[PDB]
This record gives sequence, C-alpha cells and structure tokens, in this order.
Amino acid sequence: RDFLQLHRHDSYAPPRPGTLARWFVNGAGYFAAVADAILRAQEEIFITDWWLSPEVYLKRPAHSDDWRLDIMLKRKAEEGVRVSILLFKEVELGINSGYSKRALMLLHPNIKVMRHPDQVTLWAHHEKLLVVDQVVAFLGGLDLAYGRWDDLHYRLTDLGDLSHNQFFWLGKDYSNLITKDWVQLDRPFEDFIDRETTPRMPWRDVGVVVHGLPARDLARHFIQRWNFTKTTKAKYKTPTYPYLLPKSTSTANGGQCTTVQVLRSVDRWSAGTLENSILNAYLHTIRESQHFLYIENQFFISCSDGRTVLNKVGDEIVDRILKAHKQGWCYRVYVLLPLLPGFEGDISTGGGNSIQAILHFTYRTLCRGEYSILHRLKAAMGTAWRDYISICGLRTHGELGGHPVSELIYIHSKVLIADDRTVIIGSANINDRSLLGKRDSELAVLIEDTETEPSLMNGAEYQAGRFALSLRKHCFGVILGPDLDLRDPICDDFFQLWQDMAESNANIYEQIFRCLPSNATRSLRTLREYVAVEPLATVSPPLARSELTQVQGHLVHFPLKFLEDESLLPPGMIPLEVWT
Ligand SMILES: C[C@@H](CN1CCC(n2c(=O)[nH]c3ccccc32)CC1)NC(=O)c1ccc(F)cc1
Repeated sequence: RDFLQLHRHDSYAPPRPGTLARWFVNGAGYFAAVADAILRAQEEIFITDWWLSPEVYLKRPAHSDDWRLDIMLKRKAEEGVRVSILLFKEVELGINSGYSKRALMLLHPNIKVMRHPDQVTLWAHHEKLLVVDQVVAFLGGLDLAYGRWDDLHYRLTDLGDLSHNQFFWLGKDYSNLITKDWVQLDRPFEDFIDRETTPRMPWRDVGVVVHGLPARDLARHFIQRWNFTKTTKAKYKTPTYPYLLPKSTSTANGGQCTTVQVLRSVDRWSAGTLENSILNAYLHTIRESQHFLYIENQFFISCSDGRTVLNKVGDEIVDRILKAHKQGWCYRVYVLLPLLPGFEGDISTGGGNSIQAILHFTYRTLCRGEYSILHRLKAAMGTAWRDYISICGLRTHGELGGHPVSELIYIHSKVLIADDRTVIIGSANINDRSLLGKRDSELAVLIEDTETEPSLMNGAEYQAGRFALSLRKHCFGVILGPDLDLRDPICDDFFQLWQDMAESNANIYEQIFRCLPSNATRSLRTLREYVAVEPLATVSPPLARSELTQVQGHLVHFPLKFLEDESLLPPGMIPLEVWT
C-alpha cells in the first residue's frame, strides 16, 4: 500500500497483515537479536537513538571486541553496508551525543551520523529503531545505551584484557540512575559507582521486531527524518550525507503471524509533517477494549484539563471502567510503573526537584485531584474501584556485603495489552511529551492478532490472540514469580490472588528494607524520621533472609499516599510543559 493518504488512526502507514512479528522483554534477547540482524545486513542499517553508547555489548559477558556495538557496526560498514544513524542532540542532560557521534563516524567512512535538533527546544527525538535492509526493524523502549541490558534474573550485583572477566555490566554499564547518573562517557570501561557498595538498578523494557512490510514503513519514517534533517543545517546539505531512499514495497518476500500497523509522533521540528497516530491508537484501543487492559509504562501523566495536561488517555480509561461498571461487565486494568521516576535524587531527603515534579503529575493522574482516575471512579462507584484497576510497581532483592539488598526494577517499558488480542509496543510514554505529536518524536507499532489460541476469560471460553496472550503470560509469570494458573486474566480468583501478592510483597519489603517510596511517609517531616531508622536487612541479616523467603515474584503495590501532604511542585523557572 502507498503513502499518499493517511490511514487507520490517522497513520502514515496502513495495517500490514501477515506480518511476522516477535516481542522482546528486557534488553537481553533484544540486544542479542539486534546483533544477529546487524551481522546479516547486506546493504543498509538505519539507526535512531535518543542515546547511543558505542561501547555497549549486545551479548554478555564481554570476552573480546566481538558483539560490541561500535565494533559490529564497523565490521558491517566496510563490507560495503551503509550505516545511517540519527542521534538526539542534547542540551548539555549528560548523554553526550557529541562523543557518540564522533566515535561512530570515526569507525568507518561508510557510517554517517546526523544530530538533531540544533536549536534550543524542550522536546527531543525519543524513538528507538534499528532497520536492516528495510526488511527487519527493531523498535520499542530500548536504546542501545548503558544500563538497558538485563534479563529475568534482575541481578543487583556484578562481582563474578577482557579474556577472563566475568562482569555482565562493564564500567559505565553498571549503573543505578537514581543514585547517580552517568559522567565521563569518554571513559567507557571505568566504574562511576561502587560495585561492592552500591547495587544495580534492574531495567525492565519491552521491544519488538517486525519483518517485511512494516519494516519498510518504519524505514520510510527514517528516510523522511533523514532527508529532512539533511535540510536543517548547511553541513548536512552536502553530498557527504547521502539522500536515503525507500525500497519499493512488494519486494517483501522466532516470531508469529500478525497484523502490524506502524504509528508515530512527528511535528514540523522533528520531521516535515505532523502525526499523533500513537495517541489515536491508544485512545481507540482503550475504547474498544472488552475485557482488560495491561499497561506497563515508564510514565503515567494523563487526564486532560485543557491547560496543563492535554492527552486524554487517562480520561479514556475512566470512561471505559465507568461503562463496564454500569453494564456490569468484568473488566480489569493493570498499570505497572517504576516506583520512582528515572532521575538522580536522594529519596532519603525527599527525592529532589525533578523526581517530585514527575511524582506530582503521576499522582495527579492517579489519586490526587479532581482529574485523577481514582477520585472520579470513587465518585461513581465508591471503594469498588479496587475491583476495576490495580496499579503496582516492581522490586527485587539480592545479596551484597553479606546482607540482603533491595532495589526497584525500573520499568522503562512503553507497552499496552488489550484482551489478549492487541499489543502496542513503542517508545511513547503516557504523557503529553510522547503522545501529542507536536513535542517529542516517537514510534510505536500496533500488533493485532489473527491466529488464536484456546484461553479463558472470566471463566468462559475465549480464543485469545497467540502473540498477545504469550506476551501477557510472560509478563504475569515473571512479576508473580510454577503452580500459578495464568490463563484467565480477569477472574476474581486471579485478580484477588494478584492484589494479595502485590500488597503482601509490598509489606515484606517495607518491614525488612524500609524502602522508599512507601505509604509510611506522607510528609517530609515524617520522612526525615523514617530514614533515621536502620532496617532489619542490615541489623540481623539471618532474620531478614528468613522473612524474605515469603516474597513471591516482584509485584509490589504502588504507594499512593507517599508524601501526599506535600506540594511536590518546584519554586520553578522551568516550564511545566517539561514534565507533562
Ligand atoms: C535511567 C534513565 C532514565 N531516563 C528517564 C527519562 C527518559 N526520558 C524520556 O522518556 N523522554 C525524555 C526526553 C528527554 C530527556 C529524557 C527523557 C530517559 C531515561 N536515565 C538515562 O538514560 C540517563 C542517561 C544519561 C544521563 F546523563 C542521565 C540519565
């Protein structure tokens, strides 16, 4: 299909039936599959990254220079493969795109990198995509950068000439972004925190690969952004940066048979056109959802008021729940977020300007204010909102220094699942920045199933989508920890079992680690005293390990009353459009 008309959900790309698509949870399998795709490139490699760390390894542990990203791209580039890279140009943030760009272009003359934007702006290029030969395309929330690689283990420690090393995260890759963000990126293989003292912050993300027609659709988005970026500065207008051109479309002859539609967010500054098709697909999929929603997003800033926050994703969830409550349907909404926003800050003393600013708009979407989701549900159903919505986070524990350590599993995913039939994997967070189209540039794909599996829906027979059901059962089985029945996702037996574990796990982590955030600190004056108490994990480690045997999975309830007596807004100069 062509690109003269806008398509479903006002998307530049039409739905591509018969697409072979495969999902990836955590950066382990994603970076490994990316390495396999890079290795078999014959003509072109298209890369967009909000942050690209060149020395990252796509496979672990690192024994050699093989599987290192900048080495692999250098090995394809001089077989004749044209590597075109678009990197977000920061406002020196500390991602240091200048070092990434100069290092990438130093590898081979067949590797060309353009940085955008050059002008001062609050918005960014956020989409993560790698396309090989316009036939294989990777996208999601995973940037080829430090701290993203992780697996089901969610290791908190990395203790054990690359010949005999056994570290999974080398140097700048061993990180805990809340404790301290990156510095000195021109020294990749050196540490910037203490592995013996400070644990890792696990990284949960969801990626996806598509084959065939959607990949050319995604390659056309890159080609549009590329040739448009060629027009943005005099250095890029030279023939040094070649015009990229699409590979005409019916030259299109382990993942599943799907229907995939490519959606994106673009504006005049990011590309030559406007599109908010991710937002459209988000509103529509919520509205047509018949049974449940599984949301796993880094941010959750929604609920329109016309002035501060404009996207109506949260307003679509309240309307969908309020209707299921009036008809008497069985309808669940699972929302999983990182317990803390992703910024450096001392949570022992309140978190900081940036974290509290995000928390303000997080809780405003959830529980605090007239526009919040829960306050509007309680206005129509009272305390029965606990039956329709469940907002949780993740947290795991390990050992370090001879005593148990704990840390939240930073949920960087940007995924939505509806009715075990429809999936949305992309870079778009639930906020105005990623969704409105006018701000950050984003990508997403809508994966609707065609082949179905026998399943259960509230105790009833239900042919569920093969691609979507398998993704949710992977998410549920990991956050819930062998004897569990995960077929039915909306029944009272599972939903009660779900909430019981989210609260019990939340309790145990609070008794043993006294972790933050927590419902036990509703003010800053109370928080000052809560942190002056040493937790049981370090007082009596044998006792702590005893109680930790009762934790099942990583699911912990999201603390709604955490610092609920505080402003959470900064006194400050920064436009509030930055956090919305
Ligand atoms: C852990 C991670 C969290 N961080 C959260 C905000 C996010 N984020 C969006 O989603 N949209 C954004 C738009 C603009 C800027 C940030 C945006 C990025 C991930 N920190 C880094 O990756 C990092 C890298 C280098 C550093 F120096 C410090 C931190």
